[PDB]
Amino acid sequence: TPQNITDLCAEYHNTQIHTLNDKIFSYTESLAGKREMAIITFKNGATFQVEVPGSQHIDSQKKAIERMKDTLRIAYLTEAKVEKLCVWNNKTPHAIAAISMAN
Amino acid sequence: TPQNITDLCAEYHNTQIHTLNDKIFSYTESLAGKREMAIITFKNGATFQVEVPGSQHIDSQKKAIERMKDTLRIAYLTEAKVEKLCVWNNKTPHAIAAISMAN
Amino acid sequence: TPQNITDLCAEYHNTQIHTLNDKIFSYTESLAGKREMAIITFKNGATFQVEVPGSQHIDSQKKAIERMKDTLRIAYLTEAKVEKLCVWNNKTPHAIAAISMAN
Amino acid sequence: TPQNITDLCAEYHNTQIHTLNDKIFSYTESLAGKREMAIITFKNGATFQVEVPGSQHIDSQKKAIERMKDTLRIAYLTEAKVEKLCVWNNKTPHAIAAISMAN
Amino acid sequence: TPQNITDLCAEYHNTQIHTLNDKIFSYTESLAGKREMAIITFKNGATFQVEVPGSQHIDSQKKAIERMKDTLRIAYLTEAKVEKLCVWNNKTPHAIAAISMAN
Amino acid sequence: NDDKLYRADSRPPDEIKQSGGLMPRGQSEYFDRGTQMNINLYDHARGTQTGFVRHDDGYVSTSISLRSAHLVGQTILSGHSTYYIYVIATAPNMFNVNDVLGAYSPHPDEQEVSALGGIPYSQIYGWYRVHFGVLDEQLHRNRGYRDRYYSNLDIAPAADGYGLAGFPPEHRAWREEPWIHHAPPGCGNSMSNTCDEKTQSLGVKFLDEYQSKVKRQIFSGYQSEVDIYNR
Ligand SMILES: *O[C@@H]1[C@H](O)[C@@H](O)[C@H](O)O[C@]1(*)CO
Ligand SMILES: *O[C]1[C@@](*)([O])[C@@](*)(O*)[C]([C][O])[O@@](*)(*)C1(*)(*)O*
Ligand SMILES: *O[C]1[C]([C](*)[O])O(*)[C](O*)[C@](*)([O])[C@@]1(*)[O]
Ligand SMILES: *O[C]1[C]([O])[C]([O])[C@@](*)([O])[C]([C][O])O1*
Ligand SMILES: OC[C@H]1O[C@@H](O)[C@H](O)[C@@H](O)[C@H]1O
Ligand SMILES: OC[C@H]1O[C@@H](O)[C@H](O)[C@@H](O)[C@H]1O
Ligand code: NA
Repeated sequence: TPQNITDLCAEYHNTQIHTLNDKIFSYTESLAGKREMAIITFKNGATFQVEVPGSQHIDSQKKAIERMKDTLRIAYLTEAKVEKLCVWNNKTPHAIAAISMAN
Repeated sequence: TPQNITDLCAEYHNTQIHTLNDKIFSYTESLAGKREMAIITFKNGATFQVEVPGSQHIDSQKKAIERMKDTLRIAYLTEAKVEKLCVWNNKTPHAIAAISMAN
Repeated sequence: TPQNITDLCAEYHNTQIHTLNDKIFSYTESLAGKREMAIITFKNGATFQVEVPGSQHIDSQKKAIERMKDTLRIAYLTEAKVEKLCVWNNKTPHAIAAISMAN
Repeated sequence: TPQNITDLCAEYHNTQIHTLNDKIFSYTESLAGKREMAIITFKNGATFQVEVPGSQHIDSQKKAIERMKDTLRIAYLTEAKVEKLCVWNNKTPHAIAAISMAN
Repeated sequence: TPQNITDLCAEYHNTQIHTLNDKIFSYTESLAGKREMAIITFKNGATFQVEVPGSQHIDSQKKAIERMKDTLRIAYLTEAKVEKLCVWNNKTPHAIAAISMAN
Repeated sequence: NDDKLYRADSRPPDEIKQSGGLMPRGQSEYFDRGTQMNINLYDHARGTQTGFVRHDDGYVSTSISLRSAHLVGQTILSGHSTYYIYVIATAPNMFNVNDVLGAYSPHPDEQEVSALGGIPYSQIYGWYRVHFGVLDEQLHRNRGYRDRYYSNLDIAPAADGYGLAGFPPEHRAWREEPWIHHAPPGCGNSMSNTCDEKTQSLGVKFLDEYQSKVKRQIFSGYQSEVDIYNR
């Protein structure tokens, strides 16, 4: 069991860490059919998604996808510093797997 | 996969972008039967709905509709600046498909 | 489709608008069997309930009842000015059907 | 239907009102097996539980138990004044039936 | 029924108390398959997890796991002081079973 | 109402955000009262300003206009190549020093309004930049500000402050109107140091109660609602 986001990310193929240490610049959310997703950006232009739930996801991930959109919305609205994202880099934009917050 | 609200909005028929760059002026919410919905206005008079869940929607949108109402409520209460709304223009008031917050 | 709470309240029999333009004075919540409900008051003593779910409520209203309890709790805490309530007056306390918040 | 917590509480056997008019001093929460519950204390040492769900509860109370734990958590964090609690006194610590917040 | 986190923790063989009297230094959340979990750290380096749900958990604990991740997120963002944690210590990082918050 | 107050300060916006607002001397964080702080208005008001606009003894000063704040700023901070003027909402943590201290106000010309415990971030509307004493007149808005909450609030009335005036225990004020009607136990009234200890405890109690109000307004919106039926 990893103790931090970097070691967690290392357990998975096709992932990488982005170190941001900054607040989210924009938060976008959609209920449109087949695009039920969120998108965040940072002031350097880096862009990330929480993917539409699909067949690549197992059942245990469906509650966690919902939690992650909750987390990103509140981080955005409270200007909370995002330390790192773990993302899958075989998607465009890169798809979030995990977030860490700290100062 | 789109990277922003404008490109997402362009994938659907009967949709358009409104650019508010302002906080929500009013928030209204109903639990009356067949009018389980939310209504927002802006100080320029523009009015928008989150539609009652209905036969036009697919299963994947049900959770997203509930999330959008949650997002508009907290946006109203924290006076967050709404950048853009993607709406369906074949409903009156126009029906929200997506929201972006920046600044 | 209504564009405000007055027009929405007008669609339903046995309703009335109350215009409060004030924050909620008290919030009460119960989990006791057959009294799973909320009650709010204003400083003039006006008292309103969110009703216990029952046969008067269609399935689509169950989640909206839960949402309304959420809305009143956070409105209370943030001291948000309630503009108007739409209530049914064939109950005591009057039963909330919809809420608007502005100013 | 009662108009207030005092009247609601008189509808039930084995109950009493505690008048606190104070913020919560401590908030405790557990996911340990057979002890999925919350405990609150006030600075005067009065201690109260939200009971573990069990066969004393009817199905309609299940959602209300969860809401009450959400209410106590946010009340604690916001330092909101608790006016009164309605409790069952045939449990140790006394078991919360209802809460009022004012002032 | 216990009246505090110390007495609750003493009811299980594989748990211990940690006394922190400090706010959470970092909060990490993952939706990655088989690692649907949260991790928190304090400034002295103490690290704790909310475990992925699994066969060691009874059905009653499933909802409480979800609640505890919400609790840690809002505790982190509000910088609320954590008093004590009860944790399972046959796991690495130690796995949170209960939390108490007080000043 | 929506009136604003103004304060010159060399501490930049990022320090303010990290501290949770504009802090009195010796406090690093608004809500964290893990460290000792003397709270006394009179002492605050008679303190000298040596490269810091008055912020001692548990209060933080503001001016009633931008012009006044700028003037104050030139006098104290002219050795800095950059400083800020913070624009601040009125709320009941603010006291009109002349009104509360009356004839004993030590610098009445300044027309000070002072915030007990400092100014939380949410109360800060925005900030101007001052370069080489020259006011840059662009206003930078704070996303953390809450307009509906603060525009519905005003400064504290003087009568909420008389009891916190903090005059010496045997000062004539404690036997004159109005302060006589609000004197802490021991002030102009057998253990030594009662007046000082009660002045301090009344200040701490005020700030505890005020901070509760701020937590309620701000932390309330960190509440994320959960789908209870699904769970
Ligand atoms: O209701 C939306 C839109 O107005 C309609 O044309 C389409 O059929 O469904 C949309 C909801 O997904
Ligand atoms: O062993 C095990 C541990 O680790 C934990 O997980 C618990 C929870 O409840 O279970 C068992 O004990
Ligand atoms: O969708 C991502 C993850 C999420 O669990 O699943 C993998 O299979 C994919 O490669 C990645 O894009
Ligand atoms: O009535 C029973 C018990 O006697 C009380 O102490 C509570 O546990 C209630 C909860 O509805 O159930
Ligand atoms: O849908 C809720 C409403 O249902 C009606 O049948 C009832 O008369 C109203 O008081 C209200 O309860
Ligand atoms: O500080 C010493 C003084 O203290 C006062 O309380 C007293 O009235 C005076 O007579 C004098 O004793
Ligand atoms: Na004001």
